[PDB]
Amino acid sequence: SIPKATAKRLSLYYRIFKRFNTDGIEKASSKQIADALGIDSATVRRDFSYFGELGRRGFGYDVKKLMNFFAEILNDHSTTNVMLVGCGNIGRALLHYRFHDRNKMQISMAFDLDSNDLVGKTTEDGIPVYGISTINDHLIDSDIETAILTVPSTEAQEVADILVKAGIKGILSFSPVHLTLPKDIIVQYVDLTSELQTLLYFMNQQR
Amino acid sequence: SIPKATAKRLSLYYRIFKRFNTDGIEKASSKQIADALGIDSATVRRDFSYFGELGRRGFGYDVKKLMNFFAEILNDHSTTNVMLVGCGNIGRALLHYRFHDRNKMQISMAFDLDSNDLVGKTTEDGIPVYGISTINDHLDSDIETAILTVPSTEAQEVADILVKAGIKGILSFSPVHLTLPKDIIVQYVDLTSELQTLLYFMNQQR
Ligand SMILES: NC(=O)c1ccc[n+]([C@@H]2O[C@H](COP(=O)([O-])OP(=O)(O)OC[C@H]3O[C@@H](n4cnc5c(N)ncnc54)[C@H](O)[C@@H]3O)[C@@H](O)[C@H]2O)c1
Ligand SMILES: NC(=O)c1ccc[n+]([C@@H]2O[C@H](COP(=O)([O-])OP(=O)(O)OC[C@H]3O[C@@H](n4cnc5c(N)ncnc54)[C@H](O)[C@@H]3O)[C@@H](O)[C@H]2O)c1
Ligand SMILES: [Cl-]
Ligand SMILES: [Mg+2]
Ligand SMILES: [Mg+2]
Ligand SMILES: [Mg+2]
Ligand SMILES: [Mg+2]
Ligand SMILES: [Mg+2]
Ligand SMILES: [Mg+2]
Ligand SMILES: [Mg+2]
Repeated sequence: SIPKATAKRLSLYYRIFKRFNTDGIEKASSKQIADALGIDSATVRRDFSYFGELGRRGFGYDVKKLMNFFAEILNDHSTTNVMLVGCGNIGRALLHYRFHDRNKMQISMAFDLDSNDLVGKTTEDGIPVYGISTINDHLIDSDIETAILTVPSTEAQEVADILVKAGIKGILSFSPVHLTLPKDIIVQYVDLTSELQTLLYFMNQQR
Repeated sequence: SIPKATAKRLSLYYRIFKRFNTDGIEKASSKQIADALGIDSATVRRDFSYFGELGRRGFGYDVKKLMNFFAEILNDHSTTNVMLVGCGNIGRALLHYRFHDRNKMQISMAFDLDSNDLVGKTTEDGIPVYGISTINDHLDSDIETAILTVPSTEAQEVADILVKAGIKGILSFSPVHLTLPKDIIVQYVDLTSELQTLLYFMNQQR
């Protein structure tokens, strides 16, 4: 029963509640949460109504309890292994990123063109790089159902389609291209132009 | 007044409307927009009630007129020049990104440690790299926005340096909460939280 726009804030509330927990805060008000997130307290309260919590009275939401609620809903106690497709400027950078404090989110497999110089190599942390033509062979017995897509924009749709045929069910795409994929496939876009336009909008509201 | 959570979608609506316009769609429904964005029609309808005559009906939204609305509210007809601070794995990647079709959003200079090999040089697309100690010298400038891609351990210190030099907004990639003055805006790119969102949605499809 959580609305989709509220669900897109789960992971942000999780981050903030872990911080508040680490800071020894027992009860967090809607205004403190809003301020941390850069939204309005009214949106916070409505959102939290879907998490079982009223926010109109009392001293705040129970930090430990909610933190644990977010952890459970985001499946933060189990591991998700993802593949990275396109090991160029941004893809190579992402191989260096620590996605999770407890390694519950990891890149476990990467792909590039069969002829790319990285193909055949393995990272310091044991992520092999394969050719894209081998993807179906590698995904046969695999636990990976999630891909990060960092190919050139001109190639994103074609590679996305390859991924879905291979069994990928969700894609975190960095290309600024709308992907047309089947309805049961989730695509999450990282759009840094849209992030900067947001930022600038808020900067202009402060002036 | 547009609520802050609605304002965080302006840029997303702008992308969608530019696509619909390019595709020759004259009128869009709340459901078509919601499906594009991956949210609920009801959220779209409420948001658009804050966009004036153009969104009051809750249906048949005029694509060209709303695209123009979003371009105006986002100041998409003028140029924003930004600086990048930290030319490492992700910083160097970003210097290769084309942020805007019409170059209205651009990285115009970058910074690293004074001792970094890239300092004194120019990137592929001819962006100059300077040492962080010289930031206040470089900032007579039109730049009031930074992208922050230093190590996580250095993010707060470098953020403080930016704010002292005159930066008013920071797009941060470090998974570190920054404590800065109220009048400084920080937008956090948090790839962990993006992937958690994606997996939540994937689990809802099963
Ligand atoms: N550069 C950035 O930091 C940044 C930021 C945001 C978005 N983006 C977007 O991310 C995408 C990639 O950008 P980039 O600058 O890293 O591109 P890039 O050109 O450096 O790298 C793309 C990689 O994908 C590989 N590739 C090409 N076809 C492939 C295929 N069929 N299968 C597997 N791999 C294939 C290439 O060999 C290359 O290694 C682009 O759409 C870009 O717009 C980049
Ligand atoms: N690797 C990724 O793709 C990725 C993705 C998401 C988030 N992040 C985050 O982005 C940040 C940077 O990651 P990275 O792997 O690119 O780090 P990195 O160590 O490769 O790069 C950091 C750069 O910052 C420079 N630097 C250090 N102190 C500085 C200072 N005082 N002033 C100016 N420059 C300074 C360094 O010389 C170096 O070039 C980290 O917080 C990381 O968690 C990285
Ligand atoms: Cl949203
Ligand atoms: Mg909302
Ligand atoms: Mg997780
Ligand atoms: Mg090849
Ligand atoms: Mg979505
Ligand atoms: Mg590009
Ligand atoms: Mg653009
Ligand atoms: Mg189910």
